[PDB]
Amino acid sequence: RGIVEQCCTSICSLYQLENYCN
Amino acid sequence: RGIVEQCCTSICSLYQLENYCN
Amino acid sequence: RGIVEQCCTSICSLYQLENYCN
Amino acid sequence: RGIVEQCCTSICSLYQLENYCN
Amino acid sequence: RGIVEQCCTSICSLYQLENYCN
Amino acid sequence: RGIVEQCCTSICSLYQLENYCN
Amino acid sequence: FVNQHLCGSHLVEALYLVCGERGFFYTPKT
Amino acid sequence: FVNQHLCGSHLVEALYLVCGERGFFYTPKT
Amino acid sequence: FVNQHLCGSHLVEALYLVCGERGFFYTPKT
Amino acid sequence: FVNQHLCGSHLVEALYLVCGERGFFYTPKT
Amino acid sequence: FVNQHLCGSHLVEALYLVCGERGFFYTPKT
Amino acid sequence: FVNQHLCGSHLVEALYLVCGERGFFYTPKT
Ligand SMILES: [Cl-]
Ligand code: NA
Ligand code: NA
Ligand code: NA
Ligand code: NI
Ligand code: NI
Ligand code: NI
Ligand code: NI
Ligand code: NI
Ligand code: NI
Ligand code: NI
Ligand code: NI
Repeated sequence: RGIVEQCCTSICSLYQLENYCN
Repeated sequence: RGIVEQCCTSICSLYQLENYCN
Repeated sequence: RGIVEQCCTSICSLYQLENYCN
Repeated sequence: RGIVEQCCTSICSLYQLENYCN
Repeated sequence: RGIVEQCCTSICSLYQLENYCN
Repeated sequence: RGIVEQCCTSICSLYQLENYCN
Repeated sequence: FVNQHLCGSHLVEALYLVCGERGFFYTPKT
Repeated sequence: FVNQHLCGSHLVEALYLVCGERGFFYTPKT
Repeated sequence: FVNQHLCGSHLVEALYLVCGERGFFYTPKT
Repeated sequence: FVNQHLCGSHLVEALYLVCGERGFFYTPKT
Repeated sequence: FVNQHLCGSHLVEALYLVCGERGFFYTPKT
Repeated sequence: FVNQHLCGSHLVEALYLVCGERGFFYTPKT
């Protein structure tokens, strides 16, 4: 349920990608 | 009929690749 | 004055980059 | 029997990867 | 003093990098 | 005098690179 | 920015550029 | 990202992600 | 230079190196 | 490797390989 | 470092980092 | 390309493309 099974297995955008920043 | 359906979908060489330069 | 003058010698953000997109 | 049919076709580790260094 | 102070301004090896891993 | 002396400290083109190929 | 699959080294390159000075964590098994 | 200096191959990689499907146009001050 | 598939970031990296000071355009939907 | 200077996107790529499945944590001296 | 497939440009990037000042050879058909 | 300065990981990536299937040989002035 992390970053791999979202952006690599599925697709993610810039605003969906910023959530992992500090 | 551009750059993707030639070098990514198919294969392209250096001289086939220079055509996209200015 | 261009893309190299503004981003390489100087500093640019995410919204300054979008200007050079098609 | 080289580097491609080991690390690309199959899998290789750091110690299996150092053997190709001088 | 951190990761940029020790590896960018100074020099670090393979065993100094492993410290920043989870 | 080598690959780092000629391409990193100095400047090299596409035909100077081909010399280091097998 | 438009859809792509970001896997491996391309994922952490995108993370670096996007978060900037702030920083980020990377955990592949979560 | 706050900011940073982007030169060479790091500039075209940044443009590829930021533009996407739209596409970019790279012209240095020859 | 010998055949390979150039896709994504690897395509624009190759474009940068090859055209040089001249410049190039990138349009994925043409 | 003996040693070398690693800055920017070359640092996060080095961390991705060296850490792996463990994962890393990048925090610059903001 | 944990398993991955290293192919193309990612293989020679890993070779550079790992061998360092020593040097290495690359032959794809052996 | 006209010319440019190629150092570090940008040099081995340039060699990978330029040589190809032939292969290269990287030896720095240790
Ligand atoms: Cl890939
Ligand atoms: Na949209
Ligand atoms: Na031929
Ligand atoms: Na183990
Ligand atoms: Ni898919
Ligand atoms: Ni095919
Ligand atoms: Ni400055
Ligand atoms: Ni597999
Ligand atoms: Ni120094
Ligand atoms: Ni100079
Ligand atoms: Ni790739
Ligand atoms: Ni660099």
